[PDB]
Amino acid sequence: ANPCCSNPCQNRGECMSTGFDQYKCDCTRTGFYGENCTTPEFLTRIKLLLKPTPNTVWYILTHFKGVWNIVNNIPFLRSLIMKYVLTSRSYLIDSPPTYNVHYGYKSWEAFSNLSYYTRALPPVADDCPTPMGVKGNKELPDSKEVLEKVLLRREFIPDPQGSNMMFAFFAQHFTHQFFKTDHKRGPGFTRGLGHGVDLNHIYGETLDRQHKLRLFKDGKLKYQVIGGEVYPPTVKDTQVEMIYPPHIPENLQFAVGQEVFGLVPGLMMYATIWLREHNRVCDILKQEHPEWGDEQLFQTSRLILIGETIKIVIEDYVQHLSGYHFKLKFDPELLFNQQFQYQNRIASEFNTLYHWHPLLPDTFNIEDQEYSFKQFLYNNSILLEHGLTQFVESFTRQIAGRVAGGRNVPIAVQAVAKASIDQSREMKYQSLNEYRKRFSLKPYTSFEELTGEKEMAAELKALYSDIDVMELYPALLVEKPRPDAIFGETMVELGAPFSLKGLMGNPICSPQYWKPSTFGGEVGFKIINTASIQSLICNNVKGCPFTSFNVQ
Amino acid sequence: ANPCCSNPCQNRGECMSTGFDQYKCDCTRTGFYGENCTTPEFLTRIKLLLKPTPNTVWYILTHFKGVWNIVNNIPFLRSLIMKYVLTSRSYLIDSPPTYNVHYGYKSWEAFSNLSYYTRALPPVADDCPTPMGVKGNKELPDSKEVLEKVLLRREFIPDPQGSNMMFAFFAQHFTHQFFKTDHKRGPGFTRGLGHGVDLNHIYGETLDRQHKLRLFKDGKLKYQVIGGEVYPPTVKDTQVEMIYPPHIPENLQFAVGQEVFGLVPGLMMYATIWLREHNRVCDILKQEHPEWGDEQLFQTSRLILIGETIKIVIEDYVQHLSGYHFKLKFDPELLFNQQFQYQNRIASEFNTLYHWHPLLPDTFNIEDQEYSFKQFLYNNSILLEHGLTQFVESFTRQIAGRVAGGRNVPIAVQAVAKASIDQSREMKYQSLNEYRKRFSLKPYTSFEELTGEKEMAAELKALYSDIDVMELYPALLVEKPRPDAIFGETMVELGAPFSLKGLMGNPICSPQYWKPSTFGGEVGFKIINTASIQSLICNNVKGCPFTSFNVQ
Ligand SMILES: *[C@@H]1O[C@H](CO)[C@@H](O[C@@H]2O[C@H](CO)[C@@H](O)[C@H](O)[C@H]2NC(C)=O)[C@H](O)[C@H]1NC(C)=O
Ligand SMILES: *[C@@H]1O[C@H](CO)[C@@H](O[C@@H]2O[C@H](CO)[C@@H](O)[C@H](O)[C@H]2NC(C)=O)[C@H](O)[C@H]1NC(C)=O
Ligand SMILES: Cc1ccc(Nc2c(F)cccc2Cl)c(CC(=O)O)c1
Ligand SMILES: Cc1ccc(Nc2c(F)cccc2Cl)c(CC(=O)O)c1
Ligand SMILES: *[C@@H]1O[C@H](CO)[C@@H](O)[C@H](O)[C@H]1NC(C)=O
Ligand SMILES: *[C@@H]1O[C@H](CO)[C@@H](O)[C@H](O)[C@H]1NC(C)=O
Ligand SMILES: *[C@@H]1O[C@H](CO)[C@@H](O)[C@H](O)[C@H]1NC(C)=O
Ligand SMILES: *[C@@H]1O[C@H](CO)[C@@H](O)[C@H](O)[C@H]1NC(C)=O
Repeated sequence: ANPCCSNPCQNRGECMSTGFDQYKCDCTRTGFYGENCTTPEFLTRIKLLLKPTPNTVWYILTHFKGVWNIVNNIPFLRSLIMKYVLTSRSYLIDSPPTYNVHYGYKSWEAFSNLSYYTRALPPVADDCPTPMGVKGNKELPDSKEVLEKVLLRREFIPDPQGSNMMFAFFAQHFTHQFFKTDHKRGPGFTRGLGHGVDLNHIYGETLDRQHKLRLFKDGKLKYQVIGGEVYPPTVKDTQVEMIYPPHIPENLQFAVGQEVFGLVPGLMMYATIWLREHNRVCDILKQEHPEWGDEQLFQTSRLILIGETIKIVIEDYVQHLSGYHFKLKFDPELLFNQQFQYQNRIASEFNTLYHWHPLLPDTFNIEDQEYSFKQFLYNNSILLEHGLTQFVESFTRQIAGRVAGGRNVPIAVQAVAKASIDQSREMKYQSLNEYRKRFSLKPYTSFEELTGEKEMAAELKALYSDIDVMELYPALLVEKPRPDAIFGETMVELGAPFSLKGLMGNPICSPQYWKPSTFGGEVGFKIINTASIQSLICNNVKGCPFTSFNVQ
Repeated sequence: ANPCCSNPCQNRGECMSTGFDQYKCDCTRTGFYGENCTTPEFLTRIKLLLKPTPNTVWYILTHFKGVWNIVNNIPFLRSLIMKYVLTSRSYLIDSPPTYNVHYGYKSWEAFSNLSYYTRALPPVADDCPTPMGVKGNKELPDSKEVLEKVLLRREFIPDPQGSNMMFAFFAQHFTHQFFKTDHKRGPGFTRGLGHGVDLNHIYGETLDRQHKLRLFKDGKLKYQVIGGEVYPPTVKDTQVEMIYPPHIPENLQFAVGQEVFGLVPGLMMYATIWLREHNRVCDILKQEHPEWGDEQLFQTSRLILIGETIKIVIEDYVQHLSGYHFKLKFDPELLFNQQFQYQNRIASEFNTLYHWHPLLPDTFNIEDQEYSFKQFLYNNSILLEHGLTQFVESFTRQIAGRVAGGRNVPIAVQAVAKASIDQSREMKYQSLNEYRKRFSLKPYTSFEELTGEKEMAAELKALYSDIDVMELYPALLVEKPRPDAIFGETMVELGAPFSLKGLMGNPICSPQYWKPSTFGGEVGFKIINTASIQSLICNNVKGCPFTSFNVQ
């Protein structure tokens, strides 16, 4: 019924109904005009020829390594390029946010209600004839069939980029502070009202939860010592609610910021490391400020660990998966002379892109042991058995699975991979090509172009019939990977804008926050600016084991 | 004890303790250096000579009326000047926000907790020897003595700018959507979690309250017809909670967005006007969009009334009290090529500046009646008796009191004016001169310089002894007024940055929102851009009575 169901407006134009069977496109500041905003203005036509393809920019950044060696050592030039990286990506994000799962039009409810994930593209109207709008059949192909044919893992396909389990669990740990779906309300809702990197997975979402976790001495968080090693406190000691099976002994019920981090020892490993990092920073700040109280020591340490997290994510984590030879740089000053909104709203699609199920291995290999999913889940006894040192060394060695390329989703999490499909449909997501156009990508003309091969493409064509009906999430996992890369084009070109906007949109990156006094002086400021995944492990894990996000 | 108690850092430098009796100033991006950030850099020294005094800029804007007549009709030039107005003011505001009543240092608690008013200046630390830091005596002068000597009204002093009661009640009505002190928590807390112009005083703060107020037909709000006139619904009919004395008849207990607007008929008058405006806009939008449902009609009308509100505040309301001959302009496009944060956090100080107690008259003169405070309070029967038309005509005629100049606080509200003083001390406000310096003003060197006279100045000197101890709030009401103006310099130079930042910081002023489709097309967009305090009254009040923010 809705005349906008066909998504007629192009180039980020906005569609509005002007009757029961008529519409109008708002071409304001899109650079285009005409009925569907497809006729480019003069300046627009120029940029279309100048601006390079994303597979060209990716090529430049991931090749000419000898040239980048020169550029990386020229601070002026390095800053110039990183500046362009930050600005060009964040331009794709609406800020302040617009739509959510319940509003395909702008409204104060959509803006003000922080319980929603926001949406980069509006939901398909409920009164639309087809799930994608007007194209396709009355119902999308069976999600179980999509899963089994092109998603489920036959043989384990390792990541050619060499991403290890330190990378895998970091991603899971890091993103679970702003991906906290409120399953009581629905998949389009979140419990992470900070909508960013606030480290609530360490300190707790609520003030009540934070105080139960705090020692209230020297700004530190509560902890316990087991075998001479520092571990998180227990549920019994702090009364913070955690998610554990009833058969789990209460001395193994560790209490941390995020309630689900008891799920896997890999998450509990990072929770422990970050816990130690907080208290380490407390000691350092106390050395500098003996006149400071517990409260200021805590708050300043939290701001410092936020800085470290963003530092590490940009210069280690993102640096790895991007495959760039350009040396990425966390420098908030790069945006001080730029137009930039220091705010963020977590997008539903960003959460969907981050469903990296194929990343998981078939077994979790710690030391000489090889644990199954059943043995690994909710089993912190494994962590106490081997220790953090053995955990880091083992996870540094074990490679992770390739995400793009198809058929690499471990069958142990098939219900989870199917939920992504189902829930994406439940949230009325628009098609793959709609999202590609939204982020300046050309639509795929065939399933073969999408997969880069023949077999899976044929399988998908039997299911979806039309390429313009192809869903976003399963397309990410079967997409033709970039040359020896872990991802396809869609994953990176869509995800980077959400990521960098979330990282740089943090208030500590703003000019009034980004100064030594915010972090207790130059000493605390230096902790942020010299942070790395290696130094994080070195300072907090016994023996200072070598670590990295790739296998050696 | 705290080495920062003397507020040693100048030019918005930040003070940090480096020991029990030592400090360090963070001079980052202040334009100054040295121990106290008092030594100007070269570029800074230039601007100091170039940049004009606020009492000179005010002079230019409020004089040379013949010249402004030419400028106002040159769209390029008018836009250029309004641009500078918006940018130069908003630069004084920290955005994202920093301090609150409980944090004199930056912290994630201070940033993330929206229940706090933010603070333009940090509170004086609790372990400071004197209430202002180090200067003055152990305790500030008795607030009752300050009140009775230089604040309380002897003879009614009318506003020379001709501000009427339409202005007074507009101010009270308008500001009570973001000044909603949570008295359960303390004076530094707020219930207005939107921290801006969201019109929650019309639509309710919570979703539960909004749905009780809505008709769920044609996007409209519930209403009742009394004597052929449209008035708000009752508490009994809608079950929304309002604040009323137990003796108030339930047919007179009107239910509106703000729970306190039953307090005075002046507020209920505006609540009724805006209620009618929402339903009027619903009719217009329904005419254009018969295919729209109740929800979209409601949401779009709300965004439109938000636009009208900002439009009226800038071009009628602010236009009046500013005294400018320059024609102010609400144009979000003026900031599209500028650096600006589309966000806002309501400052405690802005609330304190807005305690315009001297504005109130001695009686509320409606038609041929003259009501006392006792008769006027909680008496909506007055509103039904005379009607909206008579209210508008009467309030347009009745002049309001001068705010600056001293001794004009009506004794009927002395308990409220005393509370303003006491709560300011409770929230540990810094001195008047500290806040003047914060907003680029020179400190007052004497009480005579502050008041511009002799008698009140002597009174204050006996109470405060030192000018550097003089409090902010009572200083506003006794300050030497600008020539034939309602305010002194401090009130305007401090308030204008808070005001304009809140208005333009609204998400509908952002480039992604500021387009016709957001407001249902050009017809709705036109409503915002042609809104005025007169058109608001003309469209919604029978007879289209003349109205204005000044007496005729
Ligand atoms: C914002 O800060 C206020 C003040 O600290 C918090 O209110 C306190 O909440 C605790 C519960 O954890 C109560 O025991 C205190 O009595 C409250 N104090 C006051 C003054 O009300 C509030 O919880 C914080 N809000 C958020 C969202 O964290
Ligand atoms: C944000 O939106 C959600 C969804 O509309 C609101 O949750 C609803 O709240 C009402 C109460 O007013 C309940 O009757 C519904 O069952 C809730 N729905 C869901 C899906 O949870 C929520 O209240 C909104 N948040 C705010 C702060 O207004
Ligand atoms: C779904 C997704 C997409 C891209 C990235 N990172 C990334 C990338 F893979 C290439 C260039 C820049 C960035 Cl920020 C990430 C990881 C991250 O930035 O948090 C996730
Ligand atoms: C305490 C206070 C100070 C200044 C103003 N308005 C105002 C003014 F009085 C002069 C110049 C610009 C502006 Cl925005 C106002 C009114 C307002 O904008 O809400 C209140
Ligand atoms: C705009 O799009 C509609 C539907 O997508 C199409 O039928 C029409 O031809 C288009 N108009 C143009 C391209 O001018
Ligand atoms: C948990 O891990 C330990 C190894 O430390 C193993 O012995 C035990 O069987 C595991 N528990 C389950 C339920 O698999
Ligand atoms: C800085 O301020 C302190 C206290 O206000 C003062 O004692 C000191 O002399 C100042 N230092 C300067 C102005 O260099
Ligand atoms: C309320 O106003 C009416 C006039 O409409 C007046 O007669 C009455 O006395 C007032 N009520 C009180 C309690 O003063």
